[PDB]
Amino acid sequence: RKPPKGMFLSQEDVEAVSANATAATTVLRQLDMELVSVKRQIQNIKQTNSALKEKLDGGIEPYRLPEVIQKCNARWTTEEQLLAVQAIRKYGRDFQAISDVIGNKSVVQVKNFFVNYRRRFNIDEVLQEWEAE
Amino acid sequence: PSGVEGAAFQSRLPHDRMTSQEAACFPDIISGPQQTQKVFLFIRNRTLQLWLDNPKIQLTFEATLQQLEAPYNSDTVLVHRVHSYLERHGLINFGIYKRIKPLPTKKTGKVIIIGSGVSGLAAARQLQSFGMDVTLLEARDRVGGRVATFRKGNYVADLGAMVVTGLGGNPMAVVSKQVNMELAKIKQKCPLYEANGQAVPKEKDEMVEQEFNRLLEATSYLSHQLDFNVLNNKPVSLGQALEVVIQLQEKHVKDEQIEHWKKIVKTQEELKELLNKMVNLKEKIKELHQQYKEASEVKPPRDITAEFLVKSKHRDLTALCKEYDELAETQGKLEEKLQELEANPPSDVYLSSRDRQILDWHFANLEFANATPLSTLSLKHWDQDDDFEFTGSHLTVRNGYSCVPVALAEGLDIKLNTAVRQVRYTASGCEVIAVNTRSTSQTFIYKCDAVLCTLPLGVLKQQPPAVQFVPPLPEWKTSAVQRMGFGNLNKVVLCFDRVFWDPSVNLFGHVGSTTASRGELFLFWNLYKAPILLALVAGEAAGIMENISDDVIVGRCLAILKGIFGSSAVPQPKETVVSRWRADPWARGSYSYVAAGSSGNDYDLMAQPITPGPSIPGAPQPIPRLFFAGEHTIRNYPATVHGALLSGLREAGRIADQFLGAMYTL
Ligand SMILES: [C]C1=C([C])[C]=C2C(=[C]1)N([C][C]([O])[C]([O])[C]([O])[C]OP([O])(=O)OP([O])(=O)O[C][C]1O[C](N3[C]=NC4=C3N=[C]N=C4[N])[C]([O])[C]1[O])C1=NC(=O)[N]C(=O)C1=N2C(=O)[C][C]C1=[C][C]=C([N]C(=O)[C]2[C][C][C]N2C(=O)O[C]C2=[C][C]=[C][C]=[C]2)[C]=[C]1
Repeated sequence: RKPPKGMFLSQEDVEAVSANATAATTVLRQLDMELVSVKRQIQNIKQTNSALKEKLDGGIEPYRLPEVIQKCNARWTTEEQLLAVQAIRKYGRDFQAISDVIGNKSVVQVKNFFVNYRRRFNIDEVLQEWEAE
Repeated sequence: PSGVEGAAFQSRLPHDRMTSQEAACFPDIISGPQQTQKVFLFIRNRTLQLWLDNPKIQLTFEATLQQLEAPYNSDTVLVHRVHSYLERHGLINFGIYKRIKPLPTKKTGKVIIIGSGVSGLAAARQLQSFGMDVTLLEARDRVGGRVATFRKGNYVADLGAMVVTGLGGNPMAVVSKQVNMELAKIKQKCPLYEANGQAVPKEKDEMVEQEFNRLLEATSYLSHQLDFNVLNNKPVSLGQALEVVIQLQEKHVKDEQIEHWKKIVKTQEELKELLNKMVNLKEKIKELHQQYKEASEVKPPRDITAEFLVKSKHRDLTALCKEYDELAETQGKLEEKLQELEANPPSDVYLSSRDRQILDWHFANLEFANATPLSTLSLKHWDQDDDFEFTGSHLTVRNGYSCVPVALAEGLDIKLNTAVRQVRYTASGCEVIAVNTRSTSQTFIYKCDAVLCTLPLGVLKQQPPAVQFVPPLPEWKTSAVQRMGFGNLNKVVLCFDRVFWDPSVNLFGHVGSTTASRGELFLFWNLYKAPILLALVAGEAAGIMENISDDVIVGRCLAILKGIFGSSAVPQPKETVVSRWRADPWARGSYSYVAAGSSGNDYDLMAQPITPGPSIPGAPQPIPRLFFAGEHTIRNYPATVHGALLSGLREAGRIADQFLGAMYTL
């Protein structure tokens, strides 16, 4: 009912090697060659990838910046508000960034902020401007 | 099995059912009630048993009856009917037994039997046993035909049949009892030595063998499951199928390698894309850093938009740093996964060159067994007779198989050196025309009621005819003759002053360097009391080797063995014999096989006797006159000694039924 284990004999394959005297070798050569093409093609990318690796050398570690720890304080300095608005203008809704930039506000606070001062900072206007880019 | 059922089995019959043959003789019974069937069977079985239990003496109806018990001793005709069936058809009181009722005083009918093979011999005894008048005619100066056993000094070696394939249900079993043939089991262990002369590591050995077996079933699979039995209008040989299967296995290997490396590139490519992304990030990061550096130049205390720059720029830069640290993460995995894939290449090849060659030996072996190139074997039918395999280990005849024919021949009218040339059969009877082998011109004519032909298929196949049929055989007969295959296989015999090989081991192989020469001296046997080494030439080699001096042939022989056992060890052989059966005029080969495009049914056609037309037109249909037996006539036991013998028993019964009438079928 089924080929012995790890013997592969397929209707399709069988017809295929059968079709002419040399068909057998034709198909084996196609693959022999075809495989070689992949092999070579690998080595390109290997080389290509290797070169990219060189460029990337040295990591980014020189360009890292010390982390800053910010206690997520309750109050807004006017400074803090001023940063926020600007943040909005640069950052749309990405409240995470915005909290990140202001550095000591909860992400809630920001949305917290957003509605809260929406009136007097014409945040609509700002937003729309930030939108227009 | 054991007991009566053992006897059925040992007689190649189902213990619990009646055979087609029994049906023909006891049509009353088998259309009858089951109960009676059961009785019949037991009687038959019992009767078998008693013969089997002692086969050195005739088993008579009286004796048979004597030992039966009622209910069964109840019906004496049934017993007698059965006992006679068994007797006529050679199921009992066959071979060499002590006759209790000495021979019928005057004989009835006369039969001429062509060939003193085992087929002939067995029929002849059977017939004579039935009171017919029988003469045998043999071209050769000896009996036994293809049971040819060489004797010289205490050297003994069969050039012919050599092996008894199992005693379970084999007639030769009885004959063994009936004759002292010394039987020797054949220890299975056979070790192979590459052309270098180096043994083959147990590892490879088993690996390859198993592939071989693996490969065979495969063929079977194409044959039945994909019905791959015709290609381009012509039937498929087992050889083609093996090639196809092998190719396919090779294809698969390539196929899988491709897929593996393909998995790599894709992974390697996927990484490439990652790097780019990574390189740019570094680009942006680098630059962003500048900008932060610059903006942070503007020393506080600063207006807010300027404070903003620093902060925002700072955030953006850590963002990207985060983003990139991730990629460096990903990249690590990819690098490592590529690292594993180069670890686990799928298999490099289907078979090493060395690998192919051990495999070839296995194929030579198959070729030895079938006595033909697998190119010629029928894919669909080459093993058709596989079901009727005997049981028990194989054996050889330590004293030379010839003892059997010889034994059989004792008591019989045999004319040696008589070569049949023409067989004429007509309604009134037949005349057979023969010559003396020694001087062709001196001529004999034999007249008889029937001729039994045991000429080898090889001989039958000869063009132009070695034997002429008058009238010619019907096309149905002759086509079967063309279609069936007659193989070839040859032995070389080496006799030595001393054993220089392992006595523990019966046989060992040599592995040929070429596929074309897998046949050549591929296997060696030590079976005899003397120091004799026997070497097969099989496959396509057999045919070819036949055109080569014994000395050369022996050359290669010694070579091979020196290599295997070291050059100082291998003495020149005292006595050497080489065979060449396809050459032999009275054989023209070794044994039949199922050629591609034939089938078992051809075997049946060969056994069908021939009925001459009427002498005067519009006279009624005759009796048949010309009968065939021999190894190539028995579809379930072709190509063997037991097969021939069985065929012979068969035809004797058929003939006796015909010329003596069978008084047991009412
Ligand atoms: C040749 C040969 C050799 C070399 C070897 C062998 C053989 C062969 N075989 C076979 C036998 O031999 C035969 O068959 C017989 O013998 C037959 O006989 P017959 O038929 O009877 O015939 P012949 O003999 O020929 O006779 C005839 C006569 O005739 C005459 N002539 C001719 N012409 C003429 C005449 N006359 C007159 N006139 C004219 N014209 C002649 O002369 C003669 O005489 C074998 N067998 C056996 O059994 N065994 C053996 O062993 C042998 N061999 C071997 O080694 C091989 C074989 C074989 C094969 C196979 C087998 N098996 C089978 O088949 C099978 C089935 C199922 C199962 N199986 C099995 O199992 O097996 C496998 C095997 C293989 C191998 C081994 C082991 C196992 C068996 C066997």
